[PDB]
Amino acid sequence: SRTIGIIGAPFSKGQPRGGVEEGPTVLRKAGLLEKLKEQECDVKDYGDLPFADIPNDSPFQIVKNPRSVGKASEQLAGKVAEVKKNGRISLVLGGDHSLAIGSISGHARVHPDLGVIWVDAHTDINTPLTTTSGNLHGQPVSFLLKELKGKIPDVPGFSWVTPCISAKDIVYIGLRDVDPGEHYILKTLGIKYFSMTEVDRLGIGKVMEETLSYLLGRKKRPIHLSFDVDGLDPSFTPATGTPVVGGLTYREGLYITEEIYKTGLLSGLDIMEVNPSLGKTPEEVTRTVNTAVAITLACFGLAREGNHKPIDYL
Amino acid sequence: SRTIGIIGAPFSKGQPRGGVEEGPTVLRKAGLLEKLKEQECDVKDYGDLPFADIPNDSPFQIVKNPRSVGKASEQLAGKVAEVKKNGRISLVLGGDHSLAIGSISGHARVHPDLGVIWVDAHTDINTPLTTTSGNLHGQPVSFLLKELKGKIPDVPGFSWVTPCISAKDIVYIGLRDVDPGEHYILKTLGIKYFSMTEVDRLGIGKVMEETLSYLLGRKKRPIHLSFDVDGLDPSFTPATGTPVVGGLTYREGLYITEEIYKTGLLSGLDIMEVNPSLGKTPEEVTRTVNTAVAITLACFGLAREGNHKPIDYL
Amino acid sequence: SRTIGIIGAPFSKGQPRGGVEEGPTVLRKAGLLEKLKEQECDVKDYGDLPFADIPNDSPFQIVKNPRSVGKASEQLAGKVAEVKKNGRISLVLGGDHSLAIGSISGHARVHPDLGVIWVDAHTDINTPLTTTSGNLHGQPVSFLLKELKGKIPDVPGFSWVTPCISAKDIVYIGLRDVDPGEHYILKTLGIKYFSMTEVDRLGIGKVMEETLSYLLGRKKRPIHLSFDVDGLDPSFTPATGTPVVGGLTYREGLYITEEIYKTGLLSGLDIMEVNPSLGKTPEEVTRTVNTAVAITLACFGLAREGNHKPIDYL
Ligand SMILES: [Mn+2]
Ligand SMILES: [Mn+2]
Ligand SMILES: [Mn+2]
Ligand SMILES: [Mn+2]
Ligand SMILES: [Mn+2]
Ligand SMILES: [Mn+2]
Repeated sequence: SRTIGIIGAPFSKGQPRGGVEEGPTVLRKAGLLEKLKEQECDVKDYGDLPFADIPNDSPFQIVKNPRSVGKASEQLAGKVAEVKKNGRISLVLGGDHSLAIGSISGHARVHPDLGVIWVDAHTDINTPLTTTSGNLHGQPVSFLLKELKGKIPDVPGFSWVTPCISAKDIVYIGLRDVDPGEHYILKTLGIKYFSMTEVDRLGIGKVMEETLSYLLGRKKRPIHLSFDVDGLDPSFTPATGTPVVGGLTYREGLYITEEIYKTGLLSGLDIMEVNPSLGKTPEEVTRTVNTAVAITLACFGLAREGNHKPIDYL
Repeated sequence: SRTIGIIGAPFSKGQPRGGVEEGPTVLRKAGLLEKLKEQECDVKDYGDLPFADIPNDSPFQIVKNPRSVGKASEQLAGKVAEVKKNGRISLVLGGDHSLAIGSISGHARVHPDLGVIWVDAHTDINTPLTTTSGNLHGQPVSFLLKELKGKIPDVPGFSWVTPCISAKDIVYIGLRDVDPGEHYILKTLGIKYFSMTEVDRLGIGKVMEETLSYLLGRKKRPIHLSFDVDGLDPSFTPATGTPVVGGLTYREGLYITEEIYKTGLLSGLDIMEVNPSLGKTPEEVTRTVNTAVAITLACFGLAREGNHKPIDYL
Repeated sequence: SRTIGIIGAPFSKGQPRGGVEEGPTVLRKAGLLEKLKEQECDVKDYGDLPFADIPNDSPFQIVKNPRSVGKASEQLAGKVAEVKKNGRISLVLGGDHSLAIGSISGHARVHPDLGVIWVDAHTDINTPLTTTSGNLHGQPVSFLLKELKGKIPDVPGFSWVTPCISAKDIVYIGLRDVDPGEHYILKTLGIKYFSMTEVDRLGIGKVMEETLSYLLGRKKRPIHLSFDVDGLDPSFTPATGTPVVGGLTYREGLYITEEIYKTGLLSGLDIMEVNPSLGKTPEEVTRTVNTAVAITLACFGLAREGNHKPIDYL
């Protein structure tokens, strides 16, 4: 059985829109804990991380709210490390994706040999020098990669960071809106990726086959799945800040994670960018959150073909 | 050419919702007969089966309306057997899926070597002892399978039944909402299935290849396709009682059946669970019924690439 | 780098609906030129072709507005030939698909060894004798094929035409609504096609592999892609005259063209049948045109995985 450690991370300062903070809340009000308990899941809730307020957080060059973002990630990282030392799969119900910096870091401190599957429409690998917006939810991967060391300036609030994963230990799935500099980084750092073009070409099945062998071919190491709800199509997860048309299917999102589950190697998981305040209607909020819950439950066992306990049902 | 024998089965007592009874009506008002005639189809309509009224039909344990359901199925079975003896492909335009018990049975009486392709979101293999609802439209397959003999209690109104197909002669396509006991039965009776996870993995093409060789590998036996409109996604067939997200595509539904047609071995066909009364809007009823008609016409020849008679069009 | 030559073709007399004329306008107001310039694209706009008015254009047998259609195509053909002699990829932003007759012809005059990929829900290969409607936007391919010579009557306004491509040099992708006579022609002239049934079966990836080797196997010849917006599903391009359910995906449409781009052999391109006047709502017009623009930009380099200039972004 796989034990979970819910880490509620109500943070939004990684981008403009604020309703992303109430994500852990809407996901819990959906029933995530209870639903996980109906399965063979042992759940321990480490509550919501009460991220402080830093009023004096002016921009660094063009980088926005660095101290708040860097501090929320430093806070998240210790909890993730805590739950992992507790022998539990950390489930970070977050707001924006900047929290990944602290999630992968915290996870790597206890499991330095971790592998990352990054599901998203964007690569989020911009540096403080290549970013055009400044929103740090589009910059996490650059703070985490060892090879991109020496190319990221000293962002106030991130001094604590130490690049933990190398470009060879991460796979992207779902790309379709990647900036010029980010693309340069991908081809230059030789990052394996499966944008929507490769999903179309090879199919969701082949893509997973290749991503799992790519990361577990040499050995069987822990897997960190950082899932951004906008990796899925905006017809399934509309309530998100940066939606891009032509996304992963509801089916593909479930296939992605059922396969991840099946490796039995999941150790870290992030479900981010669900902003109920961005729903056009009340049902759009519902369609977004429900899809978010469904993918979470599949990361922990829920299979479409069916599930049954080890007993004689007849 | 393939001759058809329309058997209108207006029945709903296999579940709570009643608008499923007016299914044969909405499908006929759509033009099914006329549309089939535009093809190389010979159609003979055996009318709608006037299912009696059984007022004294209290529950059996938790099993609901057994005598009505068992009687409608006993009635349907003879007609199906009748049309088959008439050398015609029985087309059961039904209401709920409990009618399958009588459809496969009636068909098997004349063709005991039949194979079944069950398109659905559910396996409908609950027994009177494993069911939680009691609705018999979620129990048909258990009354039909020989191996599940000795595990189904004597349900008033079903004494006439004799398990006709063995767990080895049926394939499910489209699963994604299967109960714990049903799943136990699947793995225990070794039933071949293709839930949405396998469709995602292998593709709709591979799935059909495997289902047709699985059933026709040894010999070329008659094929009974029991099609539940909710096997398709709720974006194509919304007007149905038990819709589950992440279903088969409009395209996949047409691919399924064009391939079935192409075997030239179709002998039995059911198009069930279309409930026009469950439409949120008038167009949802239209989208459901039209999709239902489209899949029917493909079971009898209509191909997307085109169709032409044996003559010189130029 | 690939240079473009925009040929605005505001014509509608190939079918009943007139709002297709304002297609070049809505596509330009969307930003097609500007967007192409953000890429490594050299764009030269040859303006909109001012198609004359022919009031005395009564039907030929059942063929409608032949002189206007034949004259608009004769006009378009010279411009296409002009831009091609200018060493530029002709981009015909049209109205209805009858304009293809002049587009492929004009293109073939300068590049007789051209190959055609025809993306559509229909084959548009009806002759003046096999057509039931008379709308010439459903007849273009028959005027262009050499083998169908002797089977098309002398349509006033088309005398200038000379069949330029043979049945062996064209591939259809996306078919699902083909008439009996057209189908006869396909099987008789041995035209390679990939209707929606083959896309479902083999996948969009395999389909392109086979279409590109089918046309470029012997040599590397110029490619003419005639793209009809209704080849895509009506959920992506609703504002079109003849929409048919179960079309190509947004993703598949982008995959089709990214692959075409990647051959580096695109020379001719048509983006037709966008009729903003057929939108049910203002956003349907937007969804249609935006999808139209997206596919255009992919024909000229825009890749979902990302794009970057030959420089050191770090
Ligand atoms: Mn992200
Ligand atoms: Mn994203
Ligand atoms: Mn059913
Ligand atoms: Mn069902
Ligand atoms: Mn066309
Ligand atoms: Mn068309």
